[PDB]
Amino acid sequence: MKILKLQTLRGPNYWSIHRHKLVVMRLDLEDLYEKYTSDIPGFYKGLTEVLPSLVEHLCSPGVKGGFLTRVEKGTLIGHVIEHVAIELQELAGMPVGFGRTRETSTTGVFQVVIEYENEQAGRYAARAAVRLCQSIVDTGTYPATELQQDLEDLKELKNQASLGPSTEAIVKEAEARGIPWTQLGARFMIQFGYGVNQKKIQATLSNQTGILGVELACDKEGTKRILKDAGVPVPRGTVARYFDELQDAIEYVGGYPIVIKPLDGNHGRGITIDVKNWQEAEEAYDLARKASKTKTVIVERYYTGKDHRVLVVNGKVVAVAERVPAHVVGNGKSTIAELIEETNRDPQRGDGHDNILTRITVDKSALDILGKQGYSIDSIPLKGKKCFLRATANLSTGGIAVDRTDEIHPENVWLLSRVAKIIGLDIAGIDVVTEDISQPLREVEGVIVEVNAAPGFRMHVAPSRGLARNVAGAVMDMLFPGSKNGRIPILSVTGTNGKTTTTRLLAHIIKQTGKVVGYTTTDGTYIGEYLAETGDNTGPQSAHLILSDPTVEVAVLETARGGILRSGLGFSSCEVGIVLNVTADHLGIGDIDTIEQLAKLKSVVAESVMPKGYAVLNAEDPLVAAMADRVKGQVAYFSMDPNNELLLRHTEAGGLAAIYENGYISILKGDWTLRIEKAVNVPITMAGKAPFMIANALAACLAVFTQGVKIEHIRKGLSTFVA
Repeated sequence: MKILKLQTLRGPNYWSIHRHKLVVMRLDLEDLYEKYTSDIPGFYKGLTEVLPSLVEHLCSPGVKGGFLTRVEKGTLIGHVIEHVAIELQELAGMPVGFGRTRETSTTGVFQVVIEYENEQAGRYAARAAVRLCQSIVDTGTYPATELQQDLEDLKELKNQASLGPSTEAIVKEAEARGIPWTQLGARFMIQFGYGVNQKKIQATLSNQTGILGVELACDKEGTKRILKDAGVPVPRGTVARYFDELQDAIEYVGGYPIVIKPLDGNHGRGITIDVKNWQEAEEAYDLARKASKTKTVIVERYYTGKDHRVLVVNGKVVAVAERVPAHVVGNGKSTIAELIEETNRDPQRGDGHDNILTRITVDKSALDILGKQGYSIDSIPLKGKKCFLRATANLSTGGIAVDRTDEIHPENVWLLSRVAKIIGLDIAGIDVVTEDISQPLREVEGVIVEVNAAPGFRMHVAPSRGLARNVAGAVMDMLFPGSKNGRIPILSVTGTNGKTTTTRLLAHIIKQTGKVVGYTTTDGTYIGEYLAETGDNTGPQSAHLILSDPTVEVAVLETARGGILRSGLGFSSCEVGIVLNVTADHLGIGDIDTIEQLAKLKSVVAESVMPKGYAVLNAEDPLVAAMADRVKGQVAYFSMDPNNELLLRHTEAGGLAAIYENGYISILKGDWTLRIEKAVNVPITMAGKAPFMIANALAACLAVFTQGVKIEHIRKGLSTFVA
């Protein structure tokens, strides 16, 4: 066994369409080229004992265990290799359901294509499958330790190339609406859309979020002072530097209880929670002063009440959640000694920061807090009341969320929207403390605690009590207001002979309209008028360069067969797909040895056309004209012979064709003929002496006309263009 070549495909390709992520492997069968699995004794048992899960494989027979029967009857090792690769990357929790195997031109090389979900994980699984099969055929079995090592390595690879849960939520919401998304390589940023309609998000911060708002939100004193000047109720407090002044400060705040905090401190350095007398206040002040970097301390009035987390998107309240501190209830007439195991049976509990329900950590601080809480380990709750384990009221600690979105006063909604607009944050998370959220914050003693610029919404998606809110939908609506996507006009030109001239002519014609056109061809990648890249390829790299520019409005791409074979198309769909001709002038490259294979390879551009798009095909070539079916969207024929039966039949029922009838480049829109040029005033045609350029001119004119460009613009562009 030897791995000859391992390539990855990310878009539509020769092998399949709508299965964008694939891996192709050229496998060398030096000795087992014609060696059936049933021909070698006692490896069926080894395969079925090393991987029993293959019993789940429903093969071509369509019956449970059909692949095992296929192995029993004797089958080429490529099929079992792809199956064990599928199962081996399935054991890591990665669902894949596509795989193919074919024979190459030479007798000793097979081509195996495997569906993958992660690029590195897929490549690792493909590399490991052949090693496992070779070890099995060499020794009769595979060690379990190596299998476990490979599985844990796959799990690590899957975990490594994973995004934060907010990012998958937003990406899934975007994919549900058919909006393209790509991953930038700078700072885990995700870009939605193409050209001038693109947006960028990191986790929840958009390109519209301001520096000033984010910086102000991080400054607690600054935001408190700003909110106080706008009439927003904020917790009362006062700064002090001398001991004797503390008493006076107690007069201003209103008495007890109070909260002690230092002026300059991050992540709550040296801050107390609740003090209700003189000695504890004195010791807390001393501790804060010893922790404070400037000897000065703010004392503020302690506000009691239920705390809520409100999410504001685009100035509108999306979800309201009430936090309850981590607690236990003795409603089952049981103490903590049994509830510890009772809670562990809930599947929601887990480690990490992805699940809202975390394991109850019985730490020394928590144990001390519950000891001073006023209850014991075996003390039954009185009247059936919740007994808390901590006072931080955090979901990561193990708190409980309650949905309160519906029962909120309209005045509170208005106030929170005003606060979010005042701070200057498109997406914000506000912490409120109030006795009741169904009443205005004036009657009750409610205050605004703090504002967060980049909040997580995992708490609102899974409230655990109440209705879930579609935060990702609201964010996606904010990014793209209407029923619009970040798509720009795309024209993909493919063919054997005249791709470059057609692409340049299309770019020149569209340039007549006041639009910035980005086009890639063999010569180089151009953005409008100025050259962007000299030594470029016609593969997905140039397409990504074109589509990521914030000034490109229309993209014109020359798509060669090398890019499709190596990495596939760089886009999911195109508005216009032009196929010029297919001639077997050069063959033998890759697995393309027959003109039917070349036609199938070139058919990817035509097949990857959205239902509202157009496929511009040559009616003269039978192979190109055979692509009329299996194509979504309208089909437009261009032909140098005005007497083509297929073109006339298509025009009689429908239209949108282009012909060269009497020294004229004419467009048939059904029963009407529109003449463009005299075919001798076009410089590239050389007074009609070159018949090959007329086909390219016809294709370009038809493609431009399908997009709604006026006739005079086409005439002006065709008359001026030079080679």
